Parts: sequence; C-alpha cells; structure tokens
Amino acid sequence: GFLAGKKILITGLLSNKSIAYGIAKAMHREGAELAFTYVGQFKDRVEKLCAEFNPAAVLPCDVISDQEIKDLFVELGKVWDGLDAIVHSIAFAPRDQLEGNFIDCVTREGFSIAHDISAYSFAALAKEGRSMMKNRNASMVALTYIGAEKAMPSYNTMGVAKASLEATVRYTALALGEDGIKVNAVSAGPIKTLAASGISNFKKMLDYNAMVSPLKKNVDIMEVGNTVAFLCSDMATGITGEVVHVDAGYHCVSMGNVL
Amino acid sequence: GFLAGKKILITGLLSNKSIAYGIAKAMHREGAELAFTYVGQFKDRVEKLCAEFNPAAVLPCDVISDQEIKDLFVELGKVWDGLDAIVHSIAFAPRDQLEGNFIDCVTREGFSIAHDISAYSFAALAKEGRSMMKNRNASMVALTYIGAEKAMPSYNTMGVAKASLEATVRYTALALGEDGIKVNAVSAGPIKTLAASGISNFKKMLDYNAMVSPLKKNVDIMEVGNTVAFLCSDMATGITGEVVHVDAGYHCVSMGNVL
Ligand SMILES: NC(=O)c1ccc[n+]([C@@H]2O[C@H](COP(=O)([O-])OP(=O)(O)OC[C@H]3O[C@@H](n4cnc5c(N)ncnc54)[C@H](O)[C@@H]3O)[C@@H](O)[C@H]2O)c1
Ligand SMILES: NC(=O)c1ccc[n+]([C@@H]2O[C@H](COP(=O)([O-])OP(=O)(O)OC[C@H]3O[C@@H](n4cnc5c(N)ncnc54)[C@H](O)[C@@H]3O)[C@@H](O)[C@H]2O)c1
Ligand SMILES: COc1ccc(Cn2cnc3cc4c(cc32)CCCC4)cc1C
Ligand SMILES: COc1ccc(Cn2cnc3cc4c(cc32)CCCC4)cc1C
Ligand code: NA
Repeated sequence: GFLAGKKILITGLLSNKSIAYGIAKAMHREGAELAFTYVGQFKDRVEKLCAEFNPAAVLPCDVISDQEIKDLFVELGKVWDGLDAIVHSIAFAPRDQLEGNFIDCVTREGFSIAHDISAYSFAALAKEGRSMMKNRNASMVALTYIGAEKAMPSYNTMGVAKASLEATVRYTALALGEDGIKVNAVSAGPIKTLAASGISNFKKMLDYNAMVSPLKKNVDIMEVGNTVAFLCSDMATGITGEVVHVDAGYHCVSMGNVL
Repeated sequence: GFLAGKKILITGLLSNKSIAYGIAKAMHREGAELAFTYVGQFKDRVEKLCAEFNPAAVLPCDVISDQEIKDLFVELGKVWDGLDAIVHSIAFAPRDQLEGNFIDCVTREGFSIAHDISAYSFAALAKEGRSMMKNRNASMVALTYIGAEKAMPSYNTMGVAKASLEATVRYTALALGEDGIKVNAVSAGPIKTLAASGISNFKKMLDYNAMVSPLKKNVDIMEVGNTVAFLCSDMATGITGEVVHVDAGYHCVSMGNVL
C-alpha cells in the first residue's frame, strides 16, 4: 500500500458515517499504522468503532484544552518514535450560529468558539506535533468546505471559521515547510454525517449538489478519504498549502441549466 | 497498482526530461496500459523513449490538425475497445512571444498559435475521444502553470494561453461530467525540460522557486507524474474542474523573508 508503515493520527472519527471513518478505511487499506482521538464523553463509542483499524492508540483530545493537546503527544510519543501525519477532521459552532440570517444570528462568543475549535485547533496540533513530525516527509490535512470561499445560506459562522482554517493551513504550510512537513486541505462536498443532523434542509443541499455538479452525484467518504490518504503519501511531496475540492466539480460551475 | 488495466493516452513525450516522461513512469508503475503520440519528425525519438513502457500504440498527432486528431482515435479504437484517460502535456508559442515586454512582443498570429496549440487542443482531444471515454469513470488531465493566474515576466503569451487552457478544462469538465468523465489540471512548478531550453534565465527561476516555496525545493517530474496518475484513478472520482498545484507550495506564499 502507498502508506505502508506510515504512522498517522486521525482526529474526528465519531460514527461510521464520519468523514474520518472514510479516511481511516482508505489509510488502513494503504497500509498505514493509525491512532485515533476522541472527545471525553465518546470514549466507548469511538474505541469500538476504530478497533477495526488495529489502532496503535485511542486517546482523549478535546481541542478546547491546551493541556489535553499537550498530553496527546506525550502519550503518542510513548507508543511511536515519530509521527508521519495528522488528519484534522474536527469542526464545531454553537447551533444558534447556523441557520437564519448571518448578522441576526452571529454572536461574539459563537464566533470565538467556532474559530477556536474549527481553526485554531489545527495550529494547536501542528504546534504540539511538530517535534515528532520533523524531517520525515510528514503531512497534515484539514477538512474544509466551500462556505469558506463564498457566502452561503445557513453556513454562517462556520463559513467564516473555515476561511480562518484555510488561512491557518497556508501559514502552517509556510511555518512547517522548513521541516519537510506538507500541509493541505480537502474541501469536501456535503455528506450526511452527524454534522448534518442539526441542519433542517440538509437533504436539499445534497439534492442541489447532485443536480448542479458536473459529475451529477454526491461525493462519499471514500472519495474524500482516498484523497486525504493520497495527500499523506510520498507521491504528494510536491503539494503544500493547497485546497483540493472533492465535491463532484461543484466548485467550478455557476448557475447551470436548471435555474 | 492503482491504474491496473486502465488504457491511457499520453501526449507530449519528447525527452527523458519531459513531464510526460514522469507521468508515463508513474502510470506504468501503477499498471496502466499506455499509448503515446508524437509530432511529425519525432517518430523515431519517441518510439525509442517509450519502448520501456511496452506501449500499445505510438501514433502521429500534431494538434494543429483536426484530421490528425480524428485519425488518432480511429487508430486507438483499433487496439482498444474503450479509453480510460487522456493526458494533455502539450504547449507551444512562437519564440518571439516569450521574453521581453508582453505588449512589445505579443502579435495577433503569435496569440492565435499559442491558444490553438496550448488550449484549443485540449477541447479537440475531448471532442474526438469522448465516445471512447463514455461511462467508465474516465479522466483527462492537462498540464498548466501559475502564469495563467498571475502576470509574470517573460511567460507573456503563454500565460494568457494557460488561462484559456484552465477555462477550457472547467468547461470540458462541465461538458463531459454527464458521461462520468472527470477533467482536471496539474499546475507544475518550473522544471528544466526542453520547453525551458529557449528561456535565458531559467535556472534563476528555479533558484527563486527553491528559495521562496514553503518546502524549499524544486519539484520533479515524478512528483508531477504521481499526481497526474492519481487524477486518472478511481480514487479521484470526486474531483473535477480542479487545478492541483504541484510546486512545493509556491502558489500559497507572497514575498517571503528573503526580499
Ligand atoms: N459533512 C459535510 O457535509 C462536510 C463537508 C465539508 C467539510 N466537512 C468537515 O469535515 C470535518 C468532519 O466532519 P464530519 O462531517 O465527518 O462530521 P462528524 O460529526 O462525524 O465529525 C466532526 C468531528 O468534530 C469533532 N469535534 C467537535 N468538537 C470537538 C472538540 N472540541 N475537540 C475534538 N473534536 C471535536 C467531533 O467529535 C467529531 O468527531 C469537519 O471539519 C467538517 O467541517 C464536512
Ligand atoms: N517545464 C516547466 O517548467 C513546466 C511548468 C508548468 C507547466 N508545464 C507544461 O507541461 C507541458 C509539458 O511541457 P514540458 O515542460 O514537459 O516540455 P517538453 O518540451 O518536454 O514537452 C512539450 C510537448 O509539447 C509538444 N508539442 C508542441 N507542439 C505540439 C503540437 N503542435 N502537437 C502536438 N504536440 C506538441 C511537444 O512535442 C512536446 O512533446 C506543457 O503544457 C507545459 O506548458 C511545464
Ligand atoms: C450550506 O450550508 C451547509 C453546508 C454544509 C454543512 C455541513 N457541514 C460542514 N461542515 C460543518 C461543520 C459543522 C456543522 C455542519 C457542517 C454543524 C455542527 C457544527 C460544525 C452545513 C450547512 C449548514
Ligand atoms: C515565468 O517565466 C517562465 C516560467 C516557466 C516556463 C516554463 N514553461 C512552462 N510552460 C511552458 C510552455 C512553453 C515554453 C516554456 C514553458 C517555451 C516554449 C513554448 C511553450 C517559462 C517561462 C518563460
Ligand atoms: Na510490461
């Protein structure tokens, strides 16, 4: 496999629908040795789910906490002498941030929390993981969404947080490139995961995507996972600071024939 | 290999330094069955170059000619029942279009030629290859350069032609997506190929790229080749109308610390 022997930390695996589950399957297929994180309450659920990937460790990490991120790498360092990649598949904004008019709904605390968990946490993992990732053609990949680039209904504070995340990815690529670490993002089309479950007309966003995209379909977690896997391989060593859309071509069209 | 059994046409192989050479190496490694084109006088040279890939066909195609493009697919259709991918790795502008001030140097005929061979030829291959590529998760990849996006010294008419090529890729992605054909471009950093030989200061452009890029290196044909290979695989079926930079991160930075 094209990731044979590479040691990769995957955050954000919550259910078998999670994007991180597709990432895990693809990476396990390609021979990677995997470790996983979970937010406190979900310990049992995640442990059971990632057991199919023969994980080297399954460790708590709530990215609101500097201490938990520090302790993640301490514990990981007890099982691994070095780290090849970190996959960031984590996002959060308070429910009230999403849906409704952006200016009606946005709040100072909501904006702050969304940025903290969805964007800062990428830099946080880079800061604490860097010493393990030095000088081994290491990789980081974050998951993002086109709401970073364009104003969209409902996505609201999360769109702003994703724009912050994409800039964080570029500045991280610059910061870590001297150590041979490449740093990229995958901008996924919508996928019905647990993140979708708060969103009333989500299925309708899916329907629109399948209608308007060049490929006339919705993407799946394997299409996303396989791309994330490629971006942590030696094949991808000339790629950094890049956002690769895995969205059936949605990003490249405007209007379409069906108005 | 991740291209096992896929039938792929590679244009633009001219020397063992060609980007198309790195593409061929990567695709051959991944189990692709390959065919190659050459322009008029270079038949023997290209035959010699691609022998190591056990090609299914090596056929003339000067993309100035609609007839030659049509007859390419007639001949390919005699060895293959369907076609999985077309790799476009072709560019030309008359010498006087490059170097010097863009407005001083640009001419009506130079502009037209550059666009005909460097951009229109992508649509021309799509038009004649479409019937062979229908409904088999087929792929097209074009090679492009950041001079499409930004004004750069010397690149001149070629930069304009690459912008045309990138729009052509997007419109082709839209036009072919209904047939399941994904259509993308790889934007490579500078590489010392035959295309570079006419350019006076080329080494200095390489030096600049290695200094300012986050990864502090120049890319090679294998880094480009492996990415083109990925974009012709079933792993990439969520990706279309995309431009992927393989340039050590050059595209994501501005200014740098060394002015
Ligand atoms: N679902 C989509 O339509 C889609 C599209 C584009 C991008 N994305 C992105 O993909 C990523 C994964 O989302 P998903 O759709 O698989 O949903 P998901 O609900 O399965 O996963 C989101 C993950 O974020 C984690 N998380 C939230 N707060 C956290 C915290 N404080 N500390 C650590 N982890 C925390 C959750 O536990 C969960 O594992 C997110 O960045 C999301 O924005 C999703
Ligand atoms: N070398 C670089 O710095 C670099 C960087 C970015 C993009 N590219 C692009 O990569 C592609 C390959 O270029 P390369 O650097 O490997 O150089 P190269 O000289 O090896 O290949 C250019 C190819 O274009 C072909 N060509 C020219 N006119 C043609 C015609 N009329 N019909 C058919 N084929 C024709 C040539 O025969 C040759 O095989 C081009 O699109 C180029 O713009 C090169
Ligand atoms: C165009 O609107 C949308 C498009 C995609 C989505 C799906 N989605 C993508 N990233 C997300 C992050 C979060 C949620 C939903 C998310 C919810 C919980 C917090 C984090 C949602 C909307 C609303
Ligand atoms: C910023 O300047 C440059 C940056 C990269 C290059 C290399 N290069 C990339 N695509 C090309 C196409 C052609 C030439 C050179 C090319 C020459 C022959 C015709 C086709 C050249 C310049 C000048
Ligand atoms: Na062989």
